[PDB]
Amino acid sequence: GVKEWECEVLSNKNVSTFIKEFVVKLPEGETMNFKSGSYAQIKIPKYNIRYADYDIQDRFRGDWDKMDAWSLTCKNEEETVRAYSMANYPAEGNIITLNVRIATPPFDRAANKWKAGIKPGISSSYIFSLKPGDKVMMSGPYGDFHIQDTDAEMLYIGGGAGMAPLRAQILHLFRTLKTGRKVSYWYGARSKNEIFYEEDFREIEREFPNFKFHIALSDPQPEDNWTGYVGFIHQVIYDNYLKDHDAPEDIEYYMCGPGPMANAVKGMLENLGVPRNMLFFDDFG
Ligand SMILES: Cc1cc2nc3c(=O)[nH]c(=O)nc-3n(C[C@H](O)[C@H](O)[C@H](O)COP(=O)(O)OP(=O)(O)OC[C@H]3O[C@@H](n4cnc5c(N)ncnc54)[C@H](O)[C@@H]3O)c2cc1C
Repeated sequence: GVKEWECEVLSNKNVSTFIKEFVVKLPEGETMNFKSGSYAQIKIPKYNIRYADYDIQDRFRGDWDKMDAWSLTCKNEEETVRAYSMANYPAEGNIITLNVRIATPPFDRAANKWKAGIKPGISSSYIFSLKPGDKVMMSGPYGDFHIQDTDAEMLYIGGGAGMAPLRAQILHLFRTLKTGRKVSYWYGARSKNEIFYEEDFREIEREFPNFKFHIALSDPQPEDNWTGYVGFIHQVIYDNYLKDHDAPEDIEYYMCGPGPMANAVKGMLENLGVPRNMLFFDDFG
């Protein structure tokens, strides 16, 4: 039993192909005190929705056409609660920003459809239907995933909607603390179109020599005209930075992203002789 507001939705626009930037506001003069990397919880009610009702911009709708995502529907028959990480820094109290990955079902290559009779994500699917002016019930903060009090080097590894916690921590580190720690953020996206929040970080690195941001694309598309790093995030990170680093084991690793990306990083660190307690992982489950 924890703190709960009803919030108005300011903005639910697509920020990549499958991540909406979901922005809600607390009642006037209300505020959520949280530490960066904590998460909140949305009440998802009973409901019904067709994916054909979703608002997607010209440049993101392309993959939805390909996969026939517009044909999906989702019925939720029991009220529930779901976790989403805060993506803005704690200095903004009543405009909470979230990053929501729409949980499409598995794609059954055998019939070239989605695996039949499997429901999409009852929570992500509801949030995606939300529009400016709507109301959501939200509680927080929760969670333990926080910056360590050290002078240590930090290396951030993000993937997918795992942007949320890192960005909150990195924004806190540089916009409010104005830290002197050395900090790199390596974010992996499938292609150029799927990057977001880039300028936020280009700004920071222009003000702080001690911060670097690198993007690595796993499946770059011809239209990207892509001159930068390419491949798996852990491969990119190891190939360029770590391999030649004097002491990888003195670094704190903050990562958030999907199971494959995390596990492949874990296995990499392990061989590299980095001890488990130097890795801080926020598990989206
Ligand atoms: C601490 C924490 C923080 C988190 N922060 C974020 C965040 O900041 N942003 C974010 O996007 N997510 C975050 N997550 C994940 C998020 O909470 C949800 O898990 C995510 O939104 C998907 O849940 P859902 O209700 O939308 O889908 P669910 O109904 O939970 O289903 C998830 C997926 O499973 C599939 N599925 C359902 N049944 C089957 C089946 N029978 N066989 C095969 N597949 C099936 C669905 O198609 C769907 O793709 C966080 C999780 C935790 C624990």
